[PDB]
Amino acid sequence: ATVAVVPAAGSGERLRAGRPKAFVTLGGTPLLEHALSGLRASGVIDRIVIAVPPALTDESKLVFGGEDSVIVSGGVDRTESVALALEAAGDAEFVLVHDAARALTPPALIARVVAALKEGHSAVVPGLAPADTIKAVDANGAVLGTPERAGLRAVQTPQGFHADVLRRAYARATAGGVTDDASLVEQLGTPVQIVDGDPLAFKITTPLDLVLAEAVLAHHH
Amino acid sequence: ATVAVVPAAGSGERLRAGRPKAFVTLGGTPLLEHALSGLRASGVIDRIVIAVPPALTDESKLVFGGEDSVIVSGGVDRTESVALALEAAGDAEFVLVHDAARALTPPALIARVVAALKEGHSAVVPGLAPADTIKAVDANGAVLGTPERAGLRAVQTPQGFHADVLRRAYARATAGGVTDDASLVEQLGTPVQIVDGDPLAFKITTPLDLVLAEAVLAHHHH
Ligand SMILES: Nc1ccn([C@@H]2O[C@H](COP(=O)(O)OP(=O)(O)OP(=O)(O)O)[C@@H](O)[C@H]2O)c(=O)n1
Ligand SMILES: Nc1ccn([C@@H]2O[C@H](COP(=O)(O)OP(=O)(O)OP(=O)(O)O)[C@@H](O)[C@H]2O)c(=O)n1
Ligand SMILES: [Mg+2]
Ligand SMILES: [Mg+2]
Repeated sequence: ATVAVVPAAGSGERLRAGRPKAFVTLGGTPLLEHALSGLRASGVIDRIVIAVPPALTDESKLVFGGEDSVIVSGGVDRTESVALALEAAGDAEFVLVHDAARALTPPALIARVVAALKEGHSAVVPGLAPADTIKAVDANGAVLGTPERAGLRAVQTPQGFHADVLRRAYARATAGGVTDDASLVEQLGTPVQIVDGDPLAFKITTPLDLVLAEAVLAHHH
Repeated sequence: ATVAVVPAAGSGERLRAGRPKAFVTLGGTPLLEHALSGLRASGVIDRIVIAVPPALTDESKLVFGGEDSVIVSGGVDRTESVALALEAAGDAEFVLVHDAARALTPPALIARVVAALKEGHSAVVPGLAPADTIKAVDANGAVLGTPERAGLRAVQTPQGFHADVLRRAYARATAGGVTDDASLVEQLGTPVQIVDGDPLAFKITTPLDLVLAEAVLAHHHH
């Protein structure tokens, strides 16, 4: 079985809409509901735990809450929100951590991440070739190097894990700042396997990204 | 003089339109015309050299040829196209190499690149922190490491250079694979300075990208 943990507790500062980003609409439906729909449509998710902004917990339990759909208060940062949500994950052998902000993630991608876990990988992350050339820079913006593009991946969510591995990794988390779950698992020396991602699993962060997402939804309508 | 070189001689295989990408329309206008419009709006570009597929050289001179724009036949790959365009740049102080596919590149971004060159940087590239976490992977796609995202930039165009530095680099360029001009200059350890890019300067590559570009254009047109 697979449980999805959905961090949806951020304030959406960069989205500029005056409300937490999970509750901004896309085609008239909140981003959170899009993310939940993708998870349910994949057919491979047995349980969902959603971390929401703390003040909205009670209202969220009423709107989004249900038997296989558990609301928890989120934390100060994404790492804390995921840690809190893991307390409610239950006994599923696999955990997928999926940003509510990646609202148009295709159910296909979710299914592929679970399939790779079931195959035997302990940690599975979707990734794509970076669209732009990546350069390493120093603190003043001077280029230090241009890593080989073929060996880089821009990663997305859901990031999938054997549950025991993810719990171990989060039990070692310190201070936060990290918003990539795989990084915590890498610190245990657990192998992390990249699988093909999907350009539609982009993270909605700014008003431009929402314009883009509206365009995608309208084009696939 | 600041000269922009625009390689536009590619076939656009990944756009899957069956015709060269720079001539595919966006909002009723070829990507190339959008890119030229941005360069002109910046008010910092003196002239432009455009490399186009040899077949379309004559037509292109009629459509895009101008008092400030010269059309030349491009090459089999981007590197050759840039080299051929450099032949026609004249006595430039600065050369900016700009991908026509980044059709919605803001003029302020173009001006930032030129401004930094005038400050005395030999090589200047626009960039932003990557929107996604970047991982290094081995041949099987297993993670080798996660570089500090804050120390990475996803770079864009125009890439700006002191003309002599770029010309010396292009003299020893290898044909094929090389589509980041700064990388060529980096081979010698020439310093390259990042200036702020802009999410609008995305490279139109796929059918999806073009759908997105149409939507951006519509959004900003009131
Ligand atoms: N304290 C937090 C911060 C973030 N998130 C979640 O982590 C995902 C990725 O975060 P991000 O895209 O940064 O969203 P926000 O933090 O809401 O946006 P911003 O950083 O612009 O304020 C989002 O689904 C967000 O709701 C969370 O659950 N708890
Ligand atoms: N032989 C070539 C190949 C590419 N370019 C130019 O370089 C820019 C970036 O290249 P890319 O986005 O890869 O465009 P294409 O090569 O046309 O697309 P594809 O690789 O999908 O065929 C484009 O403006 C393109 O016209 C060029 O001048 N000469
Ligand atoms: Mg955030
Ligand atoms: Mg190409």
